[PDB]
Amino acid sequence: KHNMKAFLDELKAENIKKFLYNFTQIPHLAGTEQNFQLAKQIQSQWKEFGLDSVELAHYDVLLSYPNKTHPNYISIINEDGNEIFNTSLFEPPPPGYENVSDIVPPFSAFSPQGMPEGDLVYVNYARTEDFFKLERDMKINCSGKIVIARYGKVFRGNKVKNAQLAGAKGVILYSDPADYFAPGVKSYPDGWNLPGGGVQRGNILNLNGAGDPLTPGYPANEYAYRRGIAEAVGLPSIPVHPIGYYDAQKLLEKMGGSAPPDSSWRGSLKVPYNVGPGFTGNFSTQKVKMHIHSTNEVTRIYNVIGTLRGAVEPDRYVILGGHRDSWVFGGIDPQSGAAVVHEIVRSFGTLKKEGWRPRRTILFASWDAEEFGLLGSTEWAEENSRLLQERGVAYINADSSIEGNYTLRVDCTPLMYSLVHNLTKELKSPDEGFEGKSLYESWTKKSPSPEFSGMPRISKLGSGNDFEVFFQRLGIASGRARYTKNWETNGYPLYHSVYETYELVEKFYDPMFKYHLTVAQVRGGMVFELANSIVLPFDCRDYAVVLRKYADKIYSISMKHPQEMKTYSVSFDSLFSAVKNFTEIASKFSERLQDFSNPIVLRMMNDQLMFLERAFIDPLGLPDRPFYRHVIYAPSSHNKYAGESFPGIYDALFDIESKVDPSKAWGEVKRQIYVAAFTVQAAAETLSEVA
Amino acid sequence: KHNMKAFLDELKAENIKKFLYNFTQIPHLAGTEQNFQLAKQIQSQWKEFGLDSVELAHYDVLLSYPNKTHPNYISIINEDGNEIFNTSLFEPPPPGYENVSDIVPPFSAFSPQGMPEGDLVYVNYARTEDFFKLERDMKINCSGKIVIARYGKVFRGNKVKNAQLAGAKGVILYSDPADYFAPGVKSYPDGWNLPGGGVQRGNILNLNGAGDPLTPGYPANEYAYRRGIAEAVGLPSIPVHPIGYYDAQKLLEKMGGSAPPDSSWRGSLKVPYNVGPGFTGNFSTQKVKMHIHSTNEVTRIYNVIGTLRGAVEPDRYVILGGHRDSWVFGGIDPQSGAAVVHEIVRSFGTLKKEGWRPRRTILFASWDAEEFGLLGSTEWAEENSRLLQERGVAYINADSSIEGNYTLRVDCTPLMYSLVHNLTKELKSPDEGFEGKSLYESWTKKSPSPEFSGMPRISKLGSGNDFEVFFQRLGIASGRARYTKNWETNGYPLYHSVYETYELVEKFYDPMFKYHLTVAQVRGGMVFELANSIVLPFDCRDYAVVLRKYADKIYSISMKHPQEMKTYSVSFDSLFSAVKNFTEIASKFSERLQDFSNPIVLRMMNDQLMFLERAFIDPLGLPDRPFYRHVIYAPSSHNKYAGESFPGIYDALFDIESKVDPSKAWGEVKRQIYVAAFTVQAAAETLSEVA
Ligand SMILES: *[C@@H]1O[C@H](CO)[C@@H](O[C@@H]2O[C@H](CO)[C@@H](O[C@@H]3O[C@H](CO)[C@@H](O)[C@H](O[C@H]4O[C@H](CO)[C@@H](O)[C@H](O)[C@@H]4O)[C@@H]3O)[C@H](O)[C@H]2NC(C)=O)[C@H](O)[C@H]1NC(C)=O
Ligand SMILES: *[C@@H]1O[C@H](CO)[C@@H](O[C@@H]2O[C@H](CO)[C@@H](O[C@@H]3O[C@H](CO)[C@@H](O)[C@H](O[C@H]4O[C@H](CO)[C@@H](O)[C@H](O)[C@@H]4O)[C@@H]3O)[C@H](O)[C@H]2NC(C)=O)[C@H](O)[C@H]1NC(C)=O
Ligand SMILES: *[C@@H]1O[C@H](CO)[C@@H](O[C@@H]2O[C@H](CO)[C@@H](O[C@@H]3O[C@H](CO)[C@@H](O)[C@H](O)[C@@H]3O)[C@H](O)[C@H]2NC(C)=O)[C@H](O)[C@H]1NC(C)=O
Ligand SMILES: *[C@@H]1O[C@H](CO)[C@@H](O[C@@H]2O[C@H](CO)[C@@H](O[C@@H]3O[C@H](CO)[C@@H](O)[C@H](O)[C@@H]3O)[C@H](O)[C@H]2NC(C)=O)[C@H](O)[C@H]1NC(C)=O
Ligand SMILES: *[C@@H]1O[C@H](CO)[C@@H](O[C@@H]2O[C@H](CO)[C@@H](O)[C@H](O)[C@H]2NC(C)=O)[C@H](O)[C@H]1NC(C)=O
Ligand SMILES: *[C@@H]1O[C@H](CO)[C@@H](O[C@@H]2O[C@H](CO)[C@@H](O)[C@H](O)[C@H]2NC(C)=O)[C@H](O)[C@H]1NC(C)=O
Ligand SMILES: *[C@@H]1O[C@H](CO)[C@@H](O[C@@H]2O[C@H](CO)[C@@H](O)[C@H](O)[C@H]2NC(C)=O)[C@H](O)[C@H]1NC(C)=O
Ligand SMILES: *[C@@H]1O[C@H](CO)[C@@H](O[C@@H]2O[C@H](CO)[C@@H](O)[C@H](O)[C@H]2NC(C)=O)[C@H](O)[C@H]1NC(C)=O
Ligand SMILES: O=C(O)CC[C@H](NC(=O)N[C@@H](Cc1ccc(O)c(I)c1)C(=O)O)C(=O)O
Ligand SMILES: O=C(O)CC[C@H](NC(=O)N[C@@H](Cc1ccc(O)c(I)c1)C(=O)O)C(=O)O
Ligand SMILES: *[C@@H]1O[C@H](CO)[C@@H](O)[C@H](O)[C@H]1NC(C)=O
Ligand SMILES: *[C@@H]1O[C@H](CO)[C@@H](O)[C@H](O)[C@H]1NC(C)=O
Ligand SMILES: *[C@@H]1O[C@H](CO)[C@@H](O)[C@H](O)[C@H]1NC(C)=O
Ligand SMILES: *[C@@H]1O[C@H](CO)[C@@H](O)[C@H](O)[C@H]1NC(C)=O
Ligand SMILES: *[C@@H]1O[C@H](CO)[C@@H](O)[C@H](O)[C@H]1NC(C)=O
Ligand SMILES: *[C@@H]1O[C@H](CO)[C@@H](O)[C@H](O)[C@H]1NC(C)=O
Ligand SMILES: [Ca+2]
Ligand SMILES: [Ca+2]
Ligand SMILES: [Cl-]
Ligand SMILES: [Cl-]
Ligand SMILES: [Zn+2]
Ligand SMILES: [Zn+2]
Ligand SMILES: [Zn+2]
Ligand SMILES: [Zn+2]
Repeated sequence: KHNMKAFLDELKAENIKKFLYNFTQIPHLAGTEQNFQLAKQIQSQWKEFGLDSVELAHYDVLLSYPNKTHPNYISIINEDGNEIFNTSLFEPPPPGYENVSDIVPPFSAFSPQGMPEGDLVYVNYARTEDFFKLERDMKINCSGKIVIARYGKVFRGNKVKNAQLAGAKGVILYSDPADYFAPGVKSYPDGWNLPGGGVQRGNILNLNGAGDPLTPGYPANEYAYRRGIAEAVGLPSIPVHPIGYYDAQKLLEKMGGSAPPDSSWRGSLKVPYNVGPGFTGNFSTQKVKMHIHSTNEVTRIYNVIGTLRGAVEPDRYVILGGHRDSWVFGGIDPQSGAAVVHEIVRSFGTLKKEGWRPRRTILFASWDAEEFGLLGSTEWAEENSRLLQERGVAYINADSSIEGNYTLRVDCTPLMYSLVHNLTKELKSPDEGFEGKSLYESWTKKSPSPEFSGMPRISKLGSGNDFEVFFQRLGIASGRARYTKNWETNGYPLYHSVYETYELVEKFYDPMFKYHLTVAQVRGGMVFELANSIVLPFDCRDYAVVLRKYADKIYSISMKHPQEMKTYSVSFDSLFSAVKNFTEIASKFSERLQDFSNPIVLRMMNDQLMFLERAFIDPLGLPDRPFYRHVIYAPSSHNKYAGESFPGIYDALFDIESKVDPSKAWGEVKRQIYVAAFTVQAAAETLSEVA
Repeated sequence: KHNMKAFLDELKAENIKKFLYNFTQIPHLAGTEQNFQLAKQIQSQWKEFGLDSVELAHYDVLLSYPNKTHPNYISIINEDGNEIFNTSLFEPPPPGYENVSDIVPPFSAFSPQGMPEGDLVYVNYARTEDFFKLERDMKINCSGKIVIARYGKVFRGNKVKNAQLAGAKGVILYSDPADYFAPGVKSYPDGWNLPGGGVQRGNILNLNGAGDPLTPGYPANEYAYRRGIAEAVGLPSIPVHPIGYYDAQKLLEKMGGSAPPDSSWRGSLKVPYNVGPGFTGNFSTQKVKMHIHSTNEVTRIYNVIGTLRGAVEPDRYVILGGHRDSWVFGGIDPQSGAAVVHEIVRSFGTLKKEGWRPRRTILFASWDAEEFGLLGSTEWAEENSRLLQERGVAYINADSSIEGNYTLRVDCTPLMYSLVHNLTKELKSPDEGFEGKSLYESWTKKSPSPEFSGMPRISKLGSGNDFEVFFQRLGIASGRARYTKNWETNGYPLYHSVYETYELVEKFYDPMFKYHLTVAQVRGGMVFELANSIVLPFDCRDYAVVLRKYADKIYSISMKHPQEMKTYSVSFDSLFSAVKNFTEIASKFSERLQDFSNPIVLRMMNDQLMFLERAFIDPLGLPDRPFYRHVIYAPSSHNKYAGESFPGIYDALFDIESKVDPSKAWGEVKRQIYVAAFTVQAAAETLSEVA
C-alpha cells in the first residue's frame, strides 16, 4: 500500500547523515558561487528523486559583506590615538578546516560604515526594559555613546533598534558565557560550547516582513524599480559589530561609572559589569573605536522550487520549505534541516515512481538568503502572492532539525494542533527510556502544556524564519518542529559561528541521526496528511480555545489600568462577544464537517478550512508594519523571534502610562479592540453556512 | 423548461411600471423614516416573492442634512451689509406635489457651516484644466475668493477639491442651460428639461473608495470606533451650495474683471461669462455672501440583502445590487433601477417556487445611502470582505435603468464583453425601426465601437455608483447597463432635482416601459448566465486585447516627453512583455477550457476564471488612495465618474512637465511601470496550469 506508513518507513537516518555531510564541507554564504553550485546540485537531485518539475527562481536583492582588504575590528585607543588593543579579525578555524577558503569573518550584516570613537555604556541584553532601567531608573544617557550589549533573549536587530533610539553612535554585540557556555561541557572541538574566540554572525535589520530592503511589496526581478539606499527598509543608522568573550572581557574589564543595578545584569565573566559610561579613573581618557567597512551590494540569489503535482486537487498547495544559505558551514543552521527536506523529497519521489501521487500538490523549496532577512522566501512569495492567497493550504518550515537532544519543539497555528497530537501518537519516541513508547508520550512528559494535563506544549509562531511571509503576511496556516534542549537545565551555543560543522552534529548532538529521523517523520508526516487527507486536517475549534486565552490575557493587561478604563470607557465586551461567536460557529461547523459522497460540499468545506487562517488577515496591516497583516499573531515589536497575540492591542497598551496624551493613547487601544473584535467575528462568519 | 428564456419571459413591463409608481410617491432620503419603511416593504416582498432569506443589514454612518429652522442661501450684499438679493430656499414643487412634506431643500451634502463673504471668480466647470487656464494662462488668483462653477463634465466633488486647492473660500455650483436644457424641449412638467428654479442636489465628498467617513476599512457596526470629524475622510473644508439658473443669472450678470478666455467657457445665459474676480465698476463694492448651516450627523441606514441559495455551488455568489435611497422622489435615480431589480427578484422567485434553483447563489441588494457616498454598499462589503474575496463571482449594478430612450449603454470589465455580446444577440430590440431585430443589432448600429466594425461600444467602469467597492477595492468582475441618450445630438437634465418623478418617466422617457423591460432583460439575463452557466461566462482573451490598447495609450502619453524618457531611461518594455505573456497564456487557457466530466478540473478552471479579476488587485493600493487597489482601472483623479486605465502610471505622468524635480517624477513613472508590468504578469500566471 501507498499510505503514510509507506512514506514514513522509507525515510532513513543513514541518508540524512550522508546528505548532511554532503551539504557542510564548504561555506554556502548567500550570493556566493558555492551556494549557486549547491542550488544546482539540489535542483538536479530533486529531478532524479522524481519530482515533476524543479526550477530555480532567482532575484537580485540587497546583501552585505565585509571588505576583504579592509577588515572590520574594534580598538581601545589612548589619548594619543594609539590603538592599544584590537579585537580579532577572524575566528580560529576548527580542526581540519584551517585551510578552508572563503570563511566570512564575523560581522553584523547591513551595518553602515563608520569609525565612531567614544565611551562605552553596557546595556545588558539591550532589551526595551534594559533601556527603560538605564534611562528612567539609573538616569544614564546613551546619547553619543558606544553601547555594548550581550547577545541573548531577543533578536539582535531589536537590540540595534533600541540602541539607535537611545541615541547610541555604535553597538558592540558579544557572546557572554552566561548565555553561550553550558556548565560542565567543553568548548568546541571537545564539546558543544562556544570558545572564547567564537563569534555569532547575523543580520541586524528591522524589516518587519518587507523582504529585500529595496523592493518592498514586489519581487526583486529583472525589471524591478529599486528604492535608493536612503529610502531602503530596515537598515541600521549606526555601525555594529559582534565579538567573542575573550575580546569582550578586554572591553568590559576597565568599565567605570555606575555599578550594575542588580544580578540580572551580570554575566559570567570576571568583570564588574559596570554600566559606565566610560572607563575607571586610571583609564578614563582611553576610548573605544569601531572600524566598520562592510558594503551593501545588490546580489543574485537562487531558490530551488520543486513540484509534485496533486492527483485530485493540483490547484491546492502544501509547501515544505527551508533555507540553504548558511553563515559558514551551516552544520546545524540550516543544513540539518535541508538534509531532512532532501530525504523527504527522496521518500515522496520513491512513492511517486511506484505510481502514487498525493491528493494535493506539494511544493518543496530550498530558499536562499534567509540569513540576510528571509529574502528568498519573501521575494518568491511576493512574486506568487496571488497563487498562494487563493491556493495555499499550508506551509511547513524546515530550518535546523536540532537545537538539542532532549525533546520535541513545535510552534504552529492552532489549526494544526490536532494534526500534531495525532501524528506524534503514531510515531516512535527516539528518546532513551521511552523505547517502545510514542513520541507523543515522551514529548508530553518532558514538555507538558502549561494549560492542560496530559498534553504537550505547542508555542505560537514567532518570526526570524522563512514561514513569516506565508503566515503573518499571507495568512497561510503554518508550522515548524525540531528537537530541542531542556529549557530548564540551561538557543544553542555554536549558533552562527564557524564551529557549527558536520562534526558538531555527528559527535555531540545526534550521532545515530535518530533525532533527525524523528524530525523528518514529524515534518514529512505533517506534509503527507495535509497533502493527502480527504478533509483538510485542521480543527477550527482549537482556534476558538486559544482566542479565548488571548482575549483573557489582553484584558488582564488592560485591567492594570482600571481608572483609565473607567475614564475612557474602554470595553472588551465586543472582543469576548466575537470569541464566543467564533466558538459557537466553529462547533456547528465541526458537526457539519463530520455529518456531511458530495465532492462539492467537501471542497466547499475544504475551502472554508483553508481560508480560515486567511480570514485573520487585515489588508491594512498593523500600525506602521504593513507586512504584518495577521490580527491574532505578529512578531513581538520588542523581539522578532517571539510571537505576540492580539499584537495591535498589545502594542497600544504597552508602556501606555508613559504616554503624554492619555486620551489619544486609550482611544487607540479602543480602536485596536474594535479591529480585533471585528476580525474575529468576520473569521467566525467564514465558517457559517455559505448561503 | 426552466432556462433563461423561462426567466426572461416572466419579466413584465407592467410590473416594472407598478413598482416604479409604488416607490416614488414620497421622498426616500437616506436616514429618514420613510426610507426605513420602504426597506421593510422590500424585505417583506422579496420574502413573498420566494427568496430563501431576506435580512436588513444596518450601519450608523455620517450623513449630512440642512437645518430645517436655519435655511441655507446665498446673497448679494452691499457696502452696508444689506442683502439685496437672495437665492431661493426651495425648488418650486411639481404639480400635485406642492403639499408633499419632507422634500429636502437643495444643498451640497457634507458642506461645512460658514458665512464667507467675498468677490466671485467664475471657473467654468472647475476642472483641473479650467484651473490651469485661470492660474497659469490668465494669471487669476482664486485665493480667498468665492468660486462659481457650472455643473457638468465631472463629478462635483472633484470641482470642490480643485476649488479648495486653488485657495477658494466657498463654492457655488449651478446648472447652466447649456448643460441641462436640450434645445427644442420644454421645462418640466411640460417636457424633460430643467426649469430655471430646478437645482441638482448631491454630495461633495472626496472619499476615494473609503465609504463612511468615520470608519475607513471597517464596517460602521454597533461597536465601531469612529474617527473624530477632524480626521474624517473626504470632507470639504469650504462651504458649498447649489443653485438654479434663474439665481445664477443674478450672480453672474454683474461679473467684471477679465473676459472668458474663449467660447468653451460660455454657457447659454444672457451674461458675458466674465471670470472676474468681482463685479463691474458700478457694483464693484457689492460682495457675495454664503450662509450654510447644514450639519453632519451619524445616522442609521439599512441595506436589504436577499439570498437565493445555489443548488450546486452555494458558496459562489453572483450579486445584483442597486440603491434605494433618493434625494427626493427618485423617479429615475434610483427607483427606475430598483423597480427593475424588484421584477427580477419576482421572476427568479417564480422559477424557484416551481422547483428551480440557480447553479450558484444569487444575492440581491437594496443599498442605502448611495447618495451620500456609496455608504451602504461599502460598509456591507467591508463587513463581508472575506466572503466576497473568496466567493464573489460577479457584481451587476442596478441604479437608474434609463437616462434617455435612444440605445443601450454598457460599462463593464472586459471579462463580460462576450457574455454581453451573446446575450444582446438573443434579446429583442425595443427600438422603433428595429422591430424584429436583436438588441445587439440596434445597439451596434446606434453606438458603434470606436475600435471594431460590427461591434458596439462598451465603456470602462468609472465610479460614482455602488459597484466601486466590489470592483476597484475587492476585484470582483462587475458591470452595469441602462438605456441612454444620443450623446451626439445633445447626464439627464432633471438629475437630482425635485422634478425627477414617476410622471417624468411615464410621460416623457418610457411610457410603455419597454426600455425598462429591455434593461431588466440585460441585467437579469447577465445574472442568470453568471449564476447558471456551467463554465463561468468570462473570456480572458478579451482582457488581453484591452490591456494592449491601454499599454499603447499610456506609452503614447509618455512619448510626448522623448527627451526625458532618454535621460531617465524610461522603458515600457516590461509592460508590453507582460501584456504579450498575458495574451499567450490566456490563449492557451482558453484552449484548455474548451478541451477539458471532471467537476474538479471544471471548478479549478471556474476558480481561475473568478480569481482573474482578483489578480489585478494590489494589496498596497494606489498612491494615497489605499481603497483603489485595481491596477488596471481606477476612477479618474480628476473626475470620479470616469474610468482611467493604468491609473498609477497615468497619474505619475499627468502634468509631469510642471514638476520641480524631474528625476524624482520620472523615477515614480518608472516605479508605476514596474508595478503595472508585474501585476499584469502575475495575473497572467494565475491562468497557467496550476502545477
Ligand atoms: C455575536 O453574534 C450575535 C448574534 O448571535 C451578534 O448579535 C448582534 O448584536 C448586535 C449589536 O449588539 C445587535 O444589534 C442590534 O440590532 C437591533 C436590530 O436587530 C438594533 O435595534 C439595535 O440598536 C439599538 O440598540 C442599541 C444598543 O442599545 C443602540 O445603540 C441603538 O441606538 C439602537 O437603539 C442593535 O443595533 C444585533 O441585533 C444582534 N444580532 C442578532 C441577535 O441576531 C453580535 O453582534 C456578535 N458579536 C460581534 C462582536 O459581532
Ligand atoms: C514574459 O514571459 C517570459 C517567459 O516566456 C519571461 O522571460 C523571462 O525573462 C527574464 C527577464 O528577462 C529572463 O531572466 C533572465 O534569466 C536568465 C537565467 O534564466 C539570467 O541569466 C538573466 O540574467 C542575465 O542577463 C540579464 C539581462 O542581460 C542581466 O541583467 C543579468 O545581470 C544576467 O547577466 C535574466 O535574469 C528569464 O530567463 C525569462 N524566462 C524564460 C525565457 O523562461 C518574461 O520575464 C515575461 N515578462 C514579464 C514582464 O514577466
Ligand atoms: C485526531 O484523531 C481524533 C481521534 O481519532 C479524530 O477525532 C475523531 O474523528 C472522527 C472522524 O471525524 C470522529 O468520528 C465521528 O463520530 C461521529 C459521532 O460522534 C459520527 O457522526 C461520524 O460519522 C464519525 O464517526 C470521532 O468522533 C473523533 N474523535 C474524537 C473527537 O474524540 C480527529 O479528527 C483527528 N484530528 C485531525 C485528523 O485533525
Ligand atoms: C458567445 O458565443 C460564442 C458563439 O457561440 C461562444 O463561442 C463558442 O463557444 C463554443 C463552446 O466553447 C465553441 O465550441 C467549441 O469548438 C471547439 C473546436 O474549435 C471544440 O473543441 C469544442 O468542443 C467546442 O465545440 C465555439 O468554437 C465558440 N465559437 C466561437 C469562439 O466563434 C462563446 O463561448 C460565448 N461566450 C460566452 C458564453 O461567454
Ligand atoms: C555532494 O553530492 C553530490 C551528488 O552526489 C556530488 O556531486 C556529484 O559529483 C560527481 C563526482 O564529482 C559528479 O560526477 C556529479 O555530476 C555530481 N552530481 C551532481 C552535482 O548532481 C558532490 O560532489 C558532493 N559534494 C561533496 C562535498 O561531497
Ligand atoms: C591595532 O591595529 C592597528 C591597525 O592595523 C595598529 O596600528 C597601526 O600600526 C601600524 C604598524 O605599526 C602603523 O603603521 C599604522 O599607522 C597603525 N594604524 C592605526 C590606524 O593606528 C595597532 O598597532 C594595533 N594594535 C595592537 C595592540 O596590535
Ligand atoms: C406600495 O406597495 C405596498 C405593497 O403592496 C403597499 O404596502 C401594503 O399596504 C397595504 C394596505 O395599506 C397593507 O395592508 C400591507 O401590509 C402593505 N404591504 C407591505 C408593506 O408589504 C404600499 O401601500 C404601497 N405604497 C404606495 C405609496 O402605494
Ligand atoms: C434676504 O434675506 C435676509 C435674511 O432673511 C433679509 O435680511 C433680513 O431682513 C429682516 C426683515 O427686514 C431683518 O430683520 C434682518 O435683520 C435681515 N437679516 C439679515 C441677515 O440681513 C433680506 O431682506 C433679504 N433680501 C431680499 C432682497 O429679499
Ligand atoms: O532576518 C531574520 O528575520 C532572521 C534571520 C536568521 N534567522 C535565524 O537564525 N533563525 C534561527 C533563530 C533561532 C534559533 C534557535 C532558537 O531556539 C530560536 I527561539 C531562534 C531559527 O529560527 O532557527 C537570524 O535570526 O539571524
Ligand atoms: O458619492 C458618489 O460616489 C456618487 C453618489 C451619486 N451617484 C450618482 O448620482 N451616480 C449617477 C451619476 C451619473 C448619472 C448619469 C450619467 O450619465 C453619469 I456618466 C453619471 C449614476 O451613476 O447613475 C452622485 O454622483 O452624486
Ligand atoms: C575595500 O577596501 C579597499 C582597500 O582599502 C578599497 O580599495 C575598496 O574600495 C574597498 N572595496 C569596497 C568598498 O567594496
Ligand atoms: C542625553 O544627551 C543628549 C546629548 O547631549 C541630550 O541632547 C539629551 O537631551 C539627553 N537626554 C536626557 C533625557 O538627559
Ligand atoms: C545529549 O543528551 C545527553 C543526555 O541528557 C546530555 O548530557 C548532552 O548534553 C546532550 N547533547 C547536547 C548537545 O545537548
Ligand atoms: C438649527 O438652527 C436652529 C435655529 O437657529 C438652532 O436652534 C439649532 O441649533 C440648529 N440645529 C442644529 C445645529 O442641528
Ligand atoms: C494668491 O493670493 C494669495 C493670498 O494673498 C497669495 O498668498 C498667493 O501666493 C497668491 N498666488 C499667486 C500664484 O499669485
Ligand atoms: C424619446 O425619443 C424621441 C424620438 O427620438 C425623442 O425625440 C425624445 O427626445 C426622447 N425622450 C427623451 C426623454 O429622451
Ligand atoms: Ca521585494
Ligand atoms: Ca467603514
Ligand atoms: Cl524550523
Ligand atoms: Cl447602474
Ligand atoms: Zn537558519
Ligand atoms: Zn541562521
Ligand atoms: Zn443613484
Ligand atoms: Zn444619484
